[PDB]
Amino acid sequence: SANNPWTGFQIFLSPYYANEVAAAAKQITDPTLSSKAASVANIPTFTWLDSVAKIPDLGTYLASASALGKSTGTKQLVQIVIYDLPDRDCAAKASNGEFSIANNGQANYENYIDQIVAQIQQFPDVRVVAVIEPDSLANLVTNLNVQKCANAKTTYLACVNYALTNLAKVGVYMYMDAGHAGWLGWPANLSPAAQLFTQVWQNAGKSPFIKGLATNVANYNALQAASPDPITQGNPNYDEIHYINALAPLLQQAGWDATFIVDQGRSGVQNIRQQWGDWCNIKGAGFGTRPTTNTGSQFIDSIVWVKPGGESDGTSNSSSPRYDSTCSLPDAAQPAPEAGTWFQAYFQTLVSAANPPL
Repeated sequence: SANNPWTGFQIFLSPYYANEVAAAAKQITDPTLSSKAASVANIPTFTWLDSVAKIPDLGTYLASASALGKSTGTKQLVQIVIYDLPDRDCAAKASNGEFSIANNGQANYENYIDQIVAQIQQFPDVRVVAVIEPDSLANLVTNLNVQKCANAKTTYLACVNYALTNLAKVGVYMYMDAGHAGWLGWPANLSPAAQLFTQVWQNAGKSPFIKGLATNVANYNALQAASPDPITQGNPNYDEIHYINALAPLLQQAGWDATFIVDQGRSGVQNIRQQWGDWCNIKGAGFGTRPTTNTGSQFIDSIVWVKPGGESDGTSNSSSPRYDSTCSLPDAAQPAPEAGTWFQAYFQTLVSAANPPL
């Protein structure tokens, strides 16, 4: 579209990932690989606001970005993920996240949004791009048979609506999570998905700040694959470009000329999964195409790195209360530490297998 949120802005680089990366690179013994690993701290990633405890980090990043822009003659852009729904990840094995529907979850979530808005309101010279709630609305397309998802449906919709409505008031550019080609890109899921996303967009007032959708977040699909990965058999939309090319016109017809961002942070290596739904710490993943607005598609504003490669997707320890058996599958790297915590061996392979090379 005319207004690509990234054009003319410098992306604030996460100091946490830079340090996570910095601490990781000092442990890599081969000096050539260690220096490549260190350079990952210069690659922009999204900051996950996965709990209220992360909100003060958001405030510091906004203030730091504001000062850095003045120091360098640039306009700065901070990239965040809104990821704290009550009864989060309703179709996953085991619960996670600080809020529950049964304990004031929606109200607690709206206070979480209010705290985020109150930070963003203080720093109007910094642009913010937010991915809205990975692993949420897509469950309301295909997983309404999962009782936790059926019981969460009204809460997910109300909470996402509150986030969109209130972040728009402070000018945040938003992309709702929309799964990936192997989730919502199946031709038969496209229209139900479009109908859901359009209803959500309508309920939040069709704000121009609701730019569109984010795909492949925390996943591994190609943006454009020369040959279909065998996991995709049966789905003509075998990569993210096919999915997006199919979904976008349905949104346009509703009056929403939606644009997209696509995670490629762990997409450098294709054909590494037994089944398409295997999502946890997939072994042999490599860093993929670096973030860029040179996307090759009318519909795609940016290739992005949303999930920060090197942070675990979940523990492989079946004794943890947070254990999801997906993280013990044959194509999952093991042993793996708790979600969001650093998985050093996985990071080193992401570096070694990066494609394009680092």
